[PDB]
Amino acid sequence: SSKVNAITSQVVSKCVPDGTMKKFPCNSMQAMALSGAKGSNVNVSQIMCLLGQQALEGRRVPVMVSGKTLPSFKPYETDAMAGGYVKGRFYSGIKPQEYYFHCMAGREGLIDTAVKTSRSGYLQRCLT
Amino acid sequence: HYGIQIRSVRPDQTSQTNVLHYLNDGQVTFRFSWRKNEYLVPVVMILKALCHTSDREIFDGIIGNDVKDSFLTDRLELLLRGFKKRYPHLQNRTQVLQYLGDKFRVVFQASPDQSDLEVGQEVLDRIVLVHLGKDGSQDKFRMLLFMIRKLYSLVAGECSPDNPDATQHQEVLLGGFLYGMILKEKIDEYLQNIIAQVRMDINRGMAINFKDKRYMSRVLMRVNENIGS
Amino acid sequence: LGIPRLREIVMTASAAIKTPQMTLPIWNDVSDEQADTFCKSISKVLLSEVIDKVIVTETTGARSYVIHMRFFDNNEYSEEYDVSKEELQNVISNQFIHLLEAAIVKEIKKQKRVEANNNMNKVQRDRQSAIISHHRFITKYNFDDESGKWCEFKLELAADTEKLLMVNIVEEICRKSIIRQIPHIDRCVHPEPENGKRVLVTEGVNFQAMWDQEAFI
Amino acid sequence: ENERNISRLWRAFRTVKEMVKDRGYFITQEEVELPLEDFKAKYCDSMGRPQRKMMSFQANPTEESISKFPDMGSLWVEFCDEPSVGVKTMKTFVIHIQEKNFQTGIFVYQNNITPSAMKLVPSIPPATIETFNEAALVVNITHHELVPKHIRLSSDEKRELLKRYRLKESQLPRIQRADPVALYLGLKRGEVVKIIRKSETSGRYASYRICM
Amino acid sequence: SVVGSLIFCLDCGDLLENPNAVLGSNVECSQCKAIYPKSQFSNLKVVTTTADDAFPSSLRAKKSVNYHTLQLRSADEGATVFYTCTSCGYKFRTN
Amino acid sequence: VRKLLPESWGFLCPVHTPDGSPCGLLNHFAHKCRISTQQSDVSRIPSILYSLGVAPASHTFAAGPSLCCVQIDGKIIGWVSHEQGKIIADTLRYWKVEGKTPGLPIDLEIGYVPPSTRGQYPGLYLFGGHSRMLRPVRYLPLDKEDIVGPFEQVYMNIAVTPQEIQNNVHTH
RNA sequence: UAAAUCGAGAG
DNA sequence: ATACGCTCTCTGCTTATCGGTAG
DNA sequence: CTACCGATAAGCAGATCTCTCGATTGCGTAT
Ligand SMILES: [Zn+2]
Repeated sequence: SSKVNAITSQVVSKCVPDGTMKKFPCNSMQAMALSGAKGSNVNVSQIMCLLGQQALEGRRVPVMVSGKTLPSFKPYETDAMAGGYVKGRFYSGIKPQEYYFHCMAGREGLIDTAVKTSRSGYLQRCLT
Repeated sequence: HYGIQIRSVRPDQTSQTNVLHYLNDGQVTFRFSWRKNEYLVPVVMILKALCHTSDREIFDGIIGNDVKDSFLTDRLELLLRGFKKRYPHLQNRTQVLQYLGDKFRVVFQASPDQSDLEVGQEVLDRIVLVHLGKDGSQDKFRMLLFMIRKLYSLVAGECSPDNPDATQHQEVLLGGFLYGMILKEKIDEYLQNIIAQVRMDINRGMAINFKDKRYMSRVLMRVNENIGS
Repeated sequence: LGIPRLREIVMTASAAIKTPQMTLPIWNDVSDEQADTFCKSISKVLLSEVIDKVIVTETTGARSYVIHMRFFDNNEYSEEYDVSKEELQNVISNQFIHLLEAAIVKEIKKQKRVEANNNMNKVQRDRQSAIISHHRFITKYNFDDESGKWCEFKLELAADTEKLLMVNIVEEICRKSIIRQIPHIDRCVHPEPENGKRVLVTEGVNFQAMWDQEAFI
Repeated sequence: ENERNISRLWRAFRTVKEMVKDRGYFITQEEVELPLEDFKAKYCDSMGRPQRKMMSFQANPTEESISKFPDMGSLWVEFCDEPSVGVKTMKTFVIHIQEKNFQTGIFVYQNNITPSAMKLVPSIPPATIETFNEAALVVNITHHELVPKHIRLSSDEKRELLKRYRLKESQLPRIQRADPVALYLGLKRGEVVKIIRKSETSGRYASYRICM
Repeated sequence: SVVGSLIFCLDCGDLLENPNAVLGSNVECSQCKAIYPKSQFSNLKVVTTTADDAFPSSLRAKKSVNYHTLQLRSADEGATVFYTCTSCGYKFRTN
Repeated sequence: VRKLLPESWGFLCPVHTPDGSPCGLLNHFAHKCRISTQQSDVSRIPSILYSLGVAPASHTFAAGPSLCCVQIDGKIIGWVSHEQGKIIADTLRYWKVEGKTPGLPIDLEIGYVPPSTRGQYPGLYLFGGHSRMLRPVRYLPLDKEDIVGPFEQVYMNIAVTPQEIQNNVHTH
């Protein structure tokens, strides 16, 4: 994860704002991401450079008993993409394996969002 | 925390779950459930009740060509000697079956005319590995030997524990099959209801004749036959 | 870390904190070479952390047992844990065998319902006699007093007793037999200094024992 | 290894002297800042084994303490050379306190005090007796970074405090009579300790805790 | 009849009694009740090494540092290759 | 239990799941996942299994993970080695996709668990019963349609598109 | 006019 | 047509029982 | 030898934001 995140950081450093076709302030995506109106730098990085490594509870994509991260990957494949590294971007779309990994990450995010609200009310009740 | 759980289904798509627990003492326990409560039996009892077996037959069926494996030999010796210690009288298949039938007669609502050997055979045929059905006592015995060997392999750290949450180990209750099985349970309840009606007739009334069509049609009208409701 | 930690502090006021820690400052006099070894002079060492393997040779017909313990090389555990042959052998003689015999007697009570050299010297025989006398049912004992890579001893039980696992017992005892430990402390670390100050982080809480080490802490 | 015991006893003696000095009795910094070799010469015989009968000493209130706390009397600090405390030692210690009429005597043992001996600690009012393990005094708690400065208030200042905030004695924050700092200062139930607390937002500010 | 630490009857196969729990010089089967002398069964020696995993530690870890060819019938017959070239899609098998 | 898993590829839809309390628990099927509803004719399979090299379990004298247990629908049929077990598993797949042999239904799920170091218990399993989850994949040899199940899928490699096929590692 | 339980939703 | 009996917890506290003291 | 002071192993209790809809509500004898 550290190495693939370093690669992601290199890509983002190289490809924005230098590689953008439209520049700030004309580029409204960057205009509203830099000014804080809405969004962040990671959002425009995912939109324009790559999604990057998908983290499932701090780890990479889960592995089956056979050692395959997915049916389309050979067992114990030493690939960043096999482990959940999405090189695609939301501008050009993502491959079905990357789509599956991103779905895993989004589902985990929704589960955490649902479980976080229920985990904090009792503390405030007891304190109050 | 080890174990081997199996969910067998009869041809009519109803399920019985058999759980083999491993006890740190060294004995393995067969676990099932009949109406709404759980029951436990040393699995050597069921192994000898299923078919005519020696004690070395179980040893060969569990321990294969790996005679020189200390773990399996010690565990199986513990199991067999525990069964010998706890039940020194049980020596042949029919005696074990009679003991089992005596133990499980009240719960199973067994009829007074049922011999203990035959009610033990019935308890076997209704509980242990139903998916083999009747006449599959040899197949049930082989399956139990395989499951015991799998449990011992798990407790020895030679197998990963299967994940019930993974869809690799799951199936779908279609709803129509659930409809069929709940209807079957209601029909069973209907038969029990008519028998309970004629039982309350035995202890109260006197105009009772099993060979009379009039009595049959009279007592059938006394139960709630509205299964559809 | 996070809300559960708050749950420990505010909601429960747990004296039994799930993961206790302790921070120790470092005198500028001491060096990191000494620091890395001081954290190994406090961190606990179970007897199991040095045993390479255990071989139980059971021959029944009184029951016999040859509880051979094969250790890692002396240069290995004498460096990784700073544990020498004498300390390990004393722990085995005093602590390990007592716990093993207690567990065996308890189990029986609840169930009633390359070749090592044979020749020995003068002192080893007397040590074997003392170990036999102090314990209940040991008839042989020996330790590799020259290399410290094995320990073979006998264990006799009544011929009436049925079969015991005698490997799970040893596994349980070895993980609970202790070479060296400061009470309530299981490990000491030397993390990277944060905000400048050099700190030792320990996974237990015992102030009284850290009060002794004025030299380092 | 006996050197380790000597050093531990030296540290315990230093911390006991610091505790006595903090309690308000006259102890000069010469006694507190005692070098280890000087301690060995003054308290270890030819064999080098320290004797704890000569370590026992007496202290008297300072001029300022008598001005502020008129009720204070002499203090007797005892070390037990015996590896344990029995009925014989405790009762003899109590009688030694009585016959010299000491207002307070603090007991320092080595391993433990027998429960039959523990019965004689509250035996004789008003002269209280306090018990301290040697191993619990190897490091002075009040020298720790987190502990603040505790100063026991006199009766007049307690009146002024309970008059300024219009309080009962009980409405104050409480400090346990058995927590280490209260044993250090020698707090008897009823009197207040002022606490000079260094804050992250306000620097020095004064709190007050009554012992109950 | 002797395997591991247990002895099985040569007639029926029921597990025999522990020899050291019976009167000397005669073992009797539990079910068929045959005659077994305690001789020739001198040593029930079984060795048991630990799991080689029961002791996790730090020093422990330091001693451990397009075409498809398919076999259809049995090990004797040669592998059969199924090609499906992407140039034209023509698929065929080869032995 | 709410986690999305790689085993559900092609059976449970990764996207279709409510947000909130039922997240992960209430999910939906992939649009091509047909659930079995009738028992396949598995009467003739034991006969052709014996011809392949399976040793019948009635007179085998074998047990353990060191040999491959060949079972059908929860009934031990034989004991053949892991290598020959893999050979006969691939043979059964090839014969079942090539719909010539009458004894092999197209819906026969062939779950082969090869030997592995402390992995899943090895052996050859054949399922043909009710309520199984089945999805259509494309068997690359014969370029035909095969039906696979969750148990059968976690060990074979199915390329997500023909442009990503690799030699000797993909069969579907 | 009420109450549970189940089910479905919204933020 | 009709009335009255019913199978995968976190934090403690609280209880029962086991050793040691000293009486 | 016997009675008091603890010292764990086992058992037991309560507990872990608002809002909008719809649908059901029991049987089993006895007279
Ligand atoms: Zn016999």
